[PDB]
Amino acid sequence: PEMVRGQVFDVGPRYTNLSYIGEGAYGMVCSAYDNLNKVRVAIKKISPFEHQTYCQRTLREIKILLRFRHENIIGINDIIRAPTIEQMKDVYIVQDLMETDLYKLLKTQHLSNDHICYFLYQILRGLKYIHSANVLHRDLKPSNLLLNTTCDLKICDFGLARVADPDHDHTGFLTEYVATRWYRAPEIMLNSKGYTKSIDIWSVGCILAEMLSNRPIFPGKHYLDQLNHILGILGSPSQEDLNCIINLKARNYLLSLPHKNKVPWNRLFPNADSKALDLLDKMLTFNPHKRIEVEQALAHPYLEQYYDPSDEPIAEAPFKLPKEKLKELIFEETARFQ
Ligand SMILES: NOC[C@H]1O[C@@H](n2cnc3c(N)ncnc32)[C@H](O)[C@@H]1O
Repeated sequence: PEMVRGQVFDVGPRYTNLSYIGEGAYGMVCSAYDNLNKVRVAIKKISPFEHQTYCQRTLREIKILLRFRHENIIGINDIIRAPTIEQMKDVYIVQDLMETDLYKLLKTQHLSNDHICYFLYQILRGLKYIHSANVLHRDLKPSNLLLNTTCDLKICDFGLARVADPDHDHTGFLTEYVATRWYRAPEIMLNSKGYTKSIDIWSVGCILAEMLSNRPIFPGKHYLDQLNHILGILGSPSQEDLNCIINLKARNYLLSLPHKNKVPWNRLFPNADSKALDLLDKMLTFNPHKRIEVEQALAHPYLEQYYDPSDEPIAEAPFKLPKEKLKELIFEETARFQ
């Protein structure tokens, strides 16, 4: 087998001329020439079989991406693995080669307002389809938004995704660990398991703010710091919004804080389009029940140059174990590519 940066990368002979792109916790990413389609592709090596959590996330990613078909969601073109479960140690996911991701782009590039608008449109168009499938992405952030050289945007990494379950969303204070810290909605720390679609809208609002300034809006230094940053900008929640939190530990924590004033969005983002800031405010609303939903966000005036509900498709078929069963499930889910 071919080897890249000291790693077995067993993809031949369809895929040749490999180039290292980036790493993961149990996964290297390379580009490769697809000798059948005569184009360069991205290939992700995944080695999850030693750990049941890894197998969980791998199965979620594969199952969701194989069922979704949308212009703003990365597709799986091919899956490479050994012909038998016994010989299967790694799985390789082949995808369209994307030039960059929004994380890397924001490190060095200022976005025009036209780019911000277009990127946001595409994020929300993809999210409309995800949510229409009753799925929550649950880890939206700039590094999970891939971009090609013409700025087509595709959402990736569904390894943390779940089927929405709003009836079983409530939990206690300071227990929950959903999404990546900077993109985590305030209720995750207060009373929510992150099983409602509003969790993803919050993340999108954080991404929009980061597109406006190239810095994360709520850069909590650790898990407990995150709510400090959110409330330092949004200000103290209203009585009505506190009354919506029945859990006493969560409500009394908020009541224990000194009063904080809202920081106006236009003071934080003095160069931003006022329509963008109006939409930002609606996505970064403290109360998740008052928070804008994805179809309302698409219809917001900021996006009027792009909005077209007939061209914002929804999913046809919404979604309604020891590592050994999970390996067998991954083997079965990848069979169609043999
Ligand atoms: N993904 O995490 C490790 C590295 O792989 C990159 N990547 C993941 N999928 C990719 C894809 N389809 N096309 C191009 N690059 C990709 C990601 O941008 C990061 O730099």
